[PDB]
Amino acid sequence: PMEEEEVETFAFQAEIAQLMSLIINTFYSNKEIFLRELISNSSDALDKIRYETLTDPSKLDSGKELHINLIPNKQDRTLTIVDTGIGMTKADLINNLGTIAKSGTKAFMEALQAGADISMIGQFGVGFYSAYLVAEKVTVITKHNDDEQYAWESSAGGSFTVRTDTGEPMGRGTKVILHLKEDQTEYLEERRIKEIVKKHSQFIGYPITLFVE
Repeated sequence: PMEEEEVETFAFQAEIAQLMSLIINTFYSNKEIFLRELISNSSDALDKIRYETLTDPSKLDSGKELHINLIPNKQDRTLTIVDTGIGMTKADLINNLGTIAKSGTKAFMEALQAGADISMIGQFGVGFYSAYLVAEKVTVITKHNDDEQYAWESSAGGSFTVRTDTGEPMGRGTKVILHLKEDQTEYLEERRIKEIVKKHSQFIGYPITLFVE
């Protein structure tokens, strides 16, 4: 019958767009750290739902398992990071992922100019953008107990779109889908992924499972 679907296109905050251009158009050596950042974000989100459930157990109606799943897809060339954390509401997505200024962006771009390793990105509260070190496009599927499921997305270039997600329902949590650049396919390999996790994300307070096709 043909369905209609609303979309809204936003502009990244000025310094955030510059950061993205920087990340994307400059060569960096320690790119493997992008995974550490996404996993850290998931651990934070899982902590939030866990603590919230202490006072309100019905918050787990949407799922009780608290875990992280890594899903490499060699056909698609996508690396998906899924967590059953607190998730993001529409407002969270828009405010947290692009629209509101971050206080560490400036100091961080300054540091990279001077030669800092991108691994430093964590400290500055702008770690999510490290995803652009290996990905040309990033999709964020998210579901929060207080809102419907939403899909965030951008190939950078200064804007990102947000829409209600009519795709496969998640229950609760966040799914980061990385559409990897052609020269970054090593991150689809199970040996490589396990190497990075062992090296940088060993002390995660929740189980991580790697699903290999």
